[PDB]
Amino acid sequence: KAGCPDNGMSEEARQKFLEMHNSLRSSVALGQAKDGAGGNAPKAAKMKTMAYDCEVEKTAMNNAKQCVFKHSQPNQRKGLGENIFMSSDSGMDKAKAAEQASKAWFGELAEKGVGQNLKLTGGLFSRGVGHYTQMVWQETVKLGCYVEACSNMCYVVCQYGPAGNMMGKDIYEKGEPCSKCENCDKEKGLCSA
Ligand SMILES: [Cu+2]
Repeated sequence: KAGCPDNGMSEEARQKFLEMHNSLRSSVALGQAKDGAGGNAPKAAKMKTMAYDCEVEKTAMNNAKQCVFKHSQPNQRKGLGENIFMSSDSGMDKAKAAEQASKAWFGELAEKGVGQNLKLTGGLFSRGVGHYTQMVWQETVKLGCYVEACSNMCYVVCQYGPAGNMMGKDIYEKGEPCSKCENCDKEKGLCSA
């Protein structure tokens, strides 16, 4: 989503990654996202808009290029969170891969459930909802992803600027959409500043 190298990642997939993230973040912020723990996830008072970041993309790429389904080590993605995903459809369209990965990550909310308490306790963390929580981490505002076709898998890595999943921190501040920021549409619920 703008001015990134012609590095095997397409502008279509980039757009898809960003759009899924913002959409899903919006749906959560509006109180519209189904929580398998019951009801909908709580409204967010200042859910931030994400922007696509080519520099973040390039560190995600170093992971994706290796074609081993593995979480990179922290110093390989200095100060950035990370989500990973794989499909057996090796030659999958990259925008399609972007959509499937985003849904799989975000799917942890409806399936495993989170609940009304958004403090990231060790207990919540080890429940396996960590791809979701990074997707909707209020303070995370940069996204960079890479989709690599490998021998026997389509391998997808997203990295997240300001890292999320800090233990003890709230995934996001609860409250009515936009109540805690200026540049925000109450029908959308995403803050741009
Ligand atoms: Cu993971």
